Amino acid sequence: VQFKLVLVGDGGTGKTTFVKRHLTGEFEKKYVATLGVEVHPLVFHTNRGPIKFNVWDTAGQEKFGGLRDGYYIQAQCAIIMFDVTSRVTYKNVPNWHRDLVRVCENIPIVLCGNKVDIKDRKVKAKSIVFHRKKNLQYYDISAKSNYNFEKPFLWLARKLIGDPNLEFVAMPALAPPEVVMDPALAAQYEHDLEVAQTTALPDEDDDL
Amino acid sequence: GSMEGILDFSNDLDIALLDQVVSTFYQGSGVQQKQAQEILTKFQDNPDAWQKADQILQFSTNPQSKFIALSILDKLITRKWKLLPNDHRIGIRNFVVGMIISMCQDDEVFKTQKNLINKSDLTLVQILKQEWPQNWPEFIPELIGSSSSSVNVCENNMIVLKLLSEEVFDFSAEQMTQAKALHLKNSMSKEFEQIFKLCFQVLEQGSSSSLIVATLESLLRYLHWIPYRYIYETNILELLSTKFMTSPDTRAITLKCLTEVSNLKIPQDNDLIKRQTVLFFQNTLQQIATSVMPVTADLKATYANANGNDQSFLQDLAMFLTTYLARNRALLESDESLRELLLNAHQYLIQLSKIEERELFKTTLDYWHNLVADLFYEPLKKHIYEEICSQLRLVIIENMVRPEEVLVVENEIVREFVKESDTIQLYKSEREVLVYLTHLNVIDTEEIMISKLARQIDGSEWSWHNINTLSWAIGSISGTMSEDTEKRFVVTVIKDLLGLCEQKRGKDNKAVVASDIMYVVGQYPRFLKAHWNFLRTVILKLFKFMHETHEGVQDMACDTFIKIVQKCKYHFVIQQPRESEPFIQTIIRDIQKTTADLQPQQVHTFYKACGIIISEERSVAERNRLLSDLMQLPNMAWDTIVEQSTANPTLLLDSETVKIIANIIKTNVAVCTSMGADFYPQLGHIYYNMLQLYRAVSSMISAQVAAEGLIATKTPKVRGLRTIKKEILKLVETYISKARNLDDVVKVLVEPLLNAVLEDYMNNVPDARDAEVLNCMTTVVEKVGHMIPQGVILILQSVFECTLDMINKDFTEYPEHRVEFYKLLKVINEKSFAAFLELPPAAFKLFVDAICWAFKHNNRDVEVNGLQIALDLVKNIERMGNVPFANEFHKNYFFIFVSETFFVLTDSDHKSGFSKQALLLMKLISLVYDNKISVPLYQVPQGTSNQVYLSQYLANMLSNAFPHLTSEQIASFLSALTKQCKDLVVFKGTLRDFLVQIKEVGGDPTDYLFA
Amino acid sequence: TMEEDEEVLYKVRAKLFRFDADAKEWKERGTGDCKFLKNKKTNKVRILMRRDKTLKICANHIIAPEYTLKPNVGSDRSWVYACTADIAEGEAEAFTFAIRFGSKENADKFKEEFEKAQEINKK
Ligand SMILES: Nc1nc2c(ncn2[C@@H]2O[C@H](COP(=O)(O)OP(=O)(O)NP(=O)(O)O)[C@@H](O)[C@H]2O)c(=O)[nH]1
Ligand SMILES: *[C@@H](CC(=O)NNc1cnccn1)n1cnc(-c2cc(C(F)(F)F)cc(C(F)(F)F)c2)n1
Ligand SMILES: [Mg+2]
Repeated sequence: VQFKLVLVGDGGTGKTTFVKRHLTGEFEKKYVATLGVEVHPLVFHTNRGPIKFNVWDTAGQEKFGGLRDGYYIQAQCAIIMFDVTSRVTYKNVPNWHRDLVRVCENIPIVLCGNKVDIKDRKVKAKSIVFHRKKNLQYYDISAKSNYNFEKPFLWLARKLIGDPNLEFVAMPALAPPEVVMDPALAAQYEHDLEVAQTTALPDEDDDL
Repeated sequence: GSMEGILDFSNDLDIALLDQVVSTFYQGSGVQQKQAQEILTKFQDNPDAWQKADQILQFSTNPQSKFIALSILDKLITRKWKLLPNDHRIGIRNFVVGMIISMCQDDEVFKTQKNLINKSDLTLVQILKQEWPQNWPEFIPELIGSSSSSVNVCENNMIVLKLLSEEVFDFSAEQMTQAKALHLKNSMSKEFEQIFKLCFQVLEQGSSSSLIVATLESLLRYLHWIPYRYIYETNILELLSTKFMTSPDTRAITLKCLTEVSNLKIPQDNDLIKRQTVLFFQNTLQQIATSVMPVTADLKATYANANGNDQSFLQDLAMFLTTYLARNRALLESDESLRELLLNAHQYLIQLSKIEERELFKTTLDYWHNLVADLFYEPLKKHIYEEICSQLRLVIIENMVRPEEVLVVENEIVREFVKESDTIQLYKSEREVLVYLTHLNVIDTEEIMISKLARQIDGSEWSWHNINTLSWAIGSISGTMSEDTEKRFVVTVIKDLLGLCEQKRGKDNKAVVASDIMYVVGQYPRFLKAHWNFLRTVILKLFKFMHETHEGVQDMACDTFIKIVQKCKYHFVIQQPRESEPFIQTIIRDIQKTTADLQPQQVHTFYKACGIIISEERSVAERNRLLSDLMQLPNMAWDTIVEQSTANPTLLLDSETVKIIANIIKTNVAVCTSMGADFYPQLGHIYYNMLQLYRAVSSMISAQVAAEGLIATKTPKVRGLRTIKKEILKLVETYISKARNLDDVVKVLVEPLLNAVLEDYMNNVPDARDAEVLNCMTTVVEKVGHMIPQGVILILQSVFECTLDMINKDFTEYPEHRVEFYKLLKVINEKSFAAFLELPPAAFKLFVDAICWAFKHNNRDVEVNGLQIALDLVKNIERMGNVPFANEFHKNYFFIFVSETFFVLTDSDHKSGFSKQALLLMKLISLVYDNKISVPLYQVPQGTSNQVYLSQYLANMLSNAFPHLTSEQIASFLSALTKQCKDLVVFKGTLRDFLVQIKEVGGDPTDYLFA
Repeated sequence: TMEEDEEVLYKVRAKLFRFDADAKEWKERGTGDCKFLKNKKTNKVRILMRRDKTLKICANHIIAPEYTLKPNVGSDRSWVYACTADIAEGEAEAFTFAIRFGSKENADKFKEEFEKAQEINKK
């Protein structure tokens, strides 16, 4: 039960950061432009069973676009991303949507305005209307604060499985093993732990 | 493995190997997929891969391989078409056309290879953009003719025509020059009469749903631009509003078509077109009532069930009704025979407004605002909609979203974490409509609310949700009623909410009802101002909630306190009847007790609210005495902490001491924020010792960095010490930004400040420099910079070169210094430009470098200020007239600014700054073509006018930067650009035309004559 | 769900990090409720932590007695410690974890409960 999901939008809007947050839980602060596409499997556990997304995270920068719309072939859903702090990225949403629906004529699509954690918002909520005539779902999101970060996948799962009452459920938690530490390298995790002890945790000014 | 073989072009292309790489990419996974991906990209990017295209389309068995082949042709067609020899152009055309014809006539391929045919159609349209109609003025006639030979061909021709209309009318603004867009628009316009014939015939004929849907899809695009007569002088509206609404296959696209028809503004004087506008609406609503759903249907439930395409249809229905009615409902409001149609259409909207779907609700709510705002003003209209508006009152009251102020939520009633701004705008919109609805019938609104309340008292409808949405609605309509009705209204609401407080004893219960009462009371300050006895009781109750163990209620009580004070402060400074003292006196006297259980941030809000009150006292002597009373506790803790810090200056090692100091300063910041210029007496009480503390803390930080390394800056100890410095800077910045006595600022505050902060900033290691120093200095320069010319020079000397060196190695490090740095340069350049004139020539060159460095940022904060500094600097220099410094400036830097501005204009990586870049470039060019540079810009024959040399310089610059342009393109572009340097709109269009042409070969130089 | 045979000895909101020794940086693993679960049958206490909205497991391991909570240089409200067998991502991997809390009082209470649990597992 797997579905191909293509993720498109201007460079720097947070597509790869959003996926990585869902993949590993991390928040990547650095901007390393995606080269063409990166494919990652992503599984959610639902009350209707597991759903697997094959996430095709495409490049937004034209100079790194690779196969461009070739990535959209046989997609079953999509996320269009823009950055509420960059008006140009919302102005390009109709261009990404055009190229996407020319290949994928009848798929569920979520429009996501990312980076709502930033105080100086530029794309006002009242002006976000492109989704209405195009039957896209819309969410404000923040990959940094996790605001609404699950809602695009929850909505897509509901449309793809065909069950509006689908919800995410807690994955079962097997009993963890009882392993004693290794005395052959016990004198070594002094080093790997000292390094970790003296490397400051990021974002110490956050509520958590 | 050997997948890379296809990257070698010495041999012939192994099609079977290619197909394996493609299948590996699309159907594979893991590393093989990743490697195949890179190979395919490299293959596609080979400038000769297009020559392999046709043999891939001939001999490949993989549809994805052929798709990628067409992507290779598209790149060639869109960017290099006119560089091909003419024979290669006809070969590509003939091959693409034949492939399309071949795929249509094979009924099995036409069914299953839809994407590949769509991609080929788009590829053909790319050829049309280059070749049609000048080099193919029979394409449309042949397309029309060939539509009769086959149904599959006719259907596919509708797809080609749809894509052509899109590329010409919908997406041409960014992709073509003005001249080419006009050419293709006129060309389609001239041949549309025939296109419409084929379209209307197919629709009237009526083959099967496949060809109809494709024809309607193309019609949707035409409606964006075609003349009105094609829609009203034919029978097409009857077909759309009846025939094609009945079949669900065509209903979705037809509704979108009728929505586009609806949004035009009709010739508002011809009765016939009005009757036709009424008629297709009447037909459409009748088809919905009989074929889809009656007006009584439960659309909320239907949407929730989400069968088939129901959700999309209801979205499209909402868009159709709101679009049409916002434009044309007046056509239905006078004729009594149309009253039922008008009200039935609005009843469908009522039902649509009950759907649980935020974005759909916002769409209908937008329409309702349009309606009620019109009924608020238009004579004799609101009575028509009385029943509609009554239902709408119920819908909105029962679907109010949680306002910002309500900090308690259920997940178990707990405390908010995040600011829901998707919900902020929604609440504002709901409030706006409900306010209008209350004005339209205040009796109906009160009766709904009072009755719903009466059934909360009974527990007959009690729930979290029902009391919350009702309370939020009640608070949101504040200001709609007259003071007298409001009086009686609020009394009734409070009395009954209090009754509900005692009834529901749960701790979750009591928290829900407390938040609702706090919200309501905070929303009716007019009532509070008139009933002091109640206001006093409310405030004392809030003080008791400041000892609540429920953190949500506690936080909300502090916010409600300041929210009430902001509006009612005057009633806290005066002595009320029956009162022994102004209430501000009572608050201050027990402030330690009141705030004992609050977190520090909340204590600061409490002090800020007191400062609001104190600033209402205009008797200076009494105000200052209130201020000193308010600051008693922090000033005593301050006096203790500084006497104990001067003697043995090591007690600041104590983390507990650092926390105490930071909170003292944060308290001063809070009171200064609300008191502004009135805060000066308190600032003078601590200023000297505070700057001495600033120096003492700074020595500690430096000592820790030296003893522990840079990592010390991450430690809780050093972070707490820097918080002290940051808050001191914030306090000074806050006061100076609101100061009214600038003489005292300059004579008392500035010199000790600069002595304390500047050298410390300059002589710290980069990772220990506080960007807040820059922010503080920006405010100093902004407010008194004109009075401290030598102080501004001192700021530059201390922060300019060392901060520049922090930020000029990449675009990412020290992001806060980056932003503050250019805000500081901006204000210095606009208010104390003389400070840059005194700079040494080497430093002034760094200044120019720093400005152009800002250009290349993608960070909008930095980029915008950089372009503004450059523009203000050019103006600053121009204002000097014909003097050596200005002449030397132009000689050294004019062409640097021109070339650097051109670079960011054309590199496709700074699109967001186009407008400001264009403005800067137009200013620079206008300087030369107004002879406002009084010195030759060159080092070329003598006597040459600067206008001639600028053209030569730019022609040579562009020839070398864009060598694929012809000399005539560059000359035509510059000719148009220089002539238009007094008309920003036309100037910008010419720049946009250039940015199009540099992306292809063979652009027409006459395009620059468009204006 | 596989947790109803267990008793919640302690629960606290936390943010969990894992140390990427290669990149020499801490990486967030998840934010949510950190629970100390005692198995009613075996009396063994484990840490189980789930992400807020997806409810995905980001920590699942015994609170072994050989572990020691250490401070991080940049925080007074976090603990670092080495874990040898965590099955949140499936196969029992070894991790260097850091866990941060909303307040120093939370972090200190956590250490108290973490050590009490170690005594229980010491049986
Ligand atoms: N403040 C904030 N920054 C975010 C957020 N999401 C992503 N970013 C930041 O935006 C920048 C871009 O990162 P990235 O995820 O690679 O964007 P992208 O669209 O995938 N880039 P490309 O399309 O060129 O491959 C990063 O610095 C990232 O930290 C967010 O929600 N909030
Ligand atoms: C009802 C109950 C109450 O007074 N305090 N709560 C509890 C909780 N647990 C046990 C016992 N009592 N209640 C709730 N809120 C109010 C109330 C609030 C306010 C406010 F505006 F400040 F929020 C004002 C007033 C008023 F009207 F001024 F008295 C009452 N009462
Ligand atoms: Mg990316």
